[PDB]
Amino acid sequence: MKPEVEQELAHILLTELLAYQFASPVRWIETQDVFLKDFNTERVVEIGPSPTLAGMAQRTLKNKYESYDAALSLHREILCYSKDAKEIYYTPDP
Amino acid sequence: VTTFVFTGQGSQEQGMGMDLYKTSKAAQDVWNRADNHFKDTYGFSILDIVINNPVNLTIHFGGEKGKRIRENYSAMIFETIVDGKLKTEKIFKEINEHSTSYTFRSEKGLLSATQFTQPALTLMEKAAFEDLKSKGLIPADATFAGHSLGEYAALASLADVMSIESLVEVVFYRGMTMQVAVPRDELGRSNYGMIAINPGRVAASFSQEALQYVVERVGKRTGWLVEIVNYNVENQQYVAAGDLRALDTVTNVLNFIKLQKIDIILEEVEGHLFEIIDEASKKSAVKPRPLKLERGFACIPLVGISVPFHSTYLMNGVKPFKSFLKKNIIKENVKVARLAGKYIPNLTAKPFQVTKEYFQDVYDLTGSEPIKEIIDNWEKY
Repeated sequence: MKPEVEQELAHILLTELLAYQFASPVRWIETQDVFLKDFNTERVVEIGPSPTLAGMAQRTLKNKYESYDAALSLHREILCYSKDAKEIYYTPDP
Repeated sequence: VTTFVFTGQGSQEQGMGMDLYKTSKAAQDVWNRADNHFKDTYGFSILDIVINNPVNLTIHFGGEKGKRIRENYSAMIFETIVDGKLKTEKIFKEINEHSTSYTFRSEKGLLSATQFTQPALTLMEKAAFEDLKSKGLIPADATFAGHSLGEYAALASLADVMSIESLVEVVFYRGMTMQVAVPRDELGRSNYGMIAINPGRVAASFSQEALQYVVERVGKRTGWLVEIVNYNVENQQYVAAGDLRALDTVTNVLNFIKLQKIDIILEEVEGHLFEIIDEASKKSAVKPRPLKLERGFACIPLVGISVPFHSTYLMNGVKPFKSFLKKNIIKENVKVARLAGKYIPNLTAKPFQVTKEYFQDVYDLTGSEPIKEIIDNWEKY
């Protein structure tokens, strides 16, 4: 694939994804299974005014992956931009 | 290893992002660029709406600038292609060549209508990411995703598929599209909302087995529209959308199945709650059309949502939306290297890949003809 046909296909795939997104169910359960399990994400940073997504990632991390995180010694960090600014920006309180 | 998740519509409060707007040069460039575009194109300031949250906002079409702004409103259209035969396009607003003003009206603040909350939320998330990026805090290979509206903000932040002016313009449009998508009849009150359902807070339930059954059987022999639209937390959070009549029915039925303890781990078990649906519909079909949702045993209403997003109701116009996106997302700005393996769409909870299998899975979920022909002639070499 030349990197112009691939760009065209990516454009006309993104278009359909965004066009059908608002008329299709949001599969957030399988989405956070992707980045918590397949990627083994250590820092989850939520961008937004409230910790909506961060709270529901923490709930997912207790309902599942509790034994998974302990066995693999994963230290997950769930940071919301609105409240965990010091940890996101690396400005610890002395 | 970092993942960035962008939140969608929800509690959008007065003054959000304004603390960062005062201290961050990167955030200022995001807001000022969008505020200038809104003021020049539509004669209002999104910054003013965020800071002050006015109940009403009047746009005046006085002079040459006013007449240019009025023609921008007049060109705004609503297309619902494949509505039966073909297009049945209409016009967003009652603004004509003799109009001198237009008033946006709300109950307790215009930072609650989807045409203003969606650009405001997209801006505050873009400004925060731009300020994080200006401090060198964004890892190169970070994965990202967004919840409903957050998906569009995530793409503009990590992939830069649109400019700020195009992003806010195509969010304000499609914000007004949904504002007129539901038949708000008398007091701007269409009977539509969302409720968050905790299926474990009522009894033993499941993702698509027990809670989904009380929703699919209440929509297949009653003729109404109730759908599960968000799968947020397994066994603990599911969002239903549809008629504000059916949301009250669902919350009452779940309250009664909590009070009357049942264990489930035709008409015997399959149709028992079908009879329950029949008896609950009679008390429900006579309900007055307007109502206010109340917190229940398992159901908590979603404040700030009035459109049945992610349901089959908004399915007639998906191709006019598809055509609108093609004219505003330029192919030259896609930058597949910023998307492949890092972007997880809501429609497909799988990392973005330009592959035949990825196209096939999208087709197996939407039935899009362009995707089908792409698959059919995938030998694009």
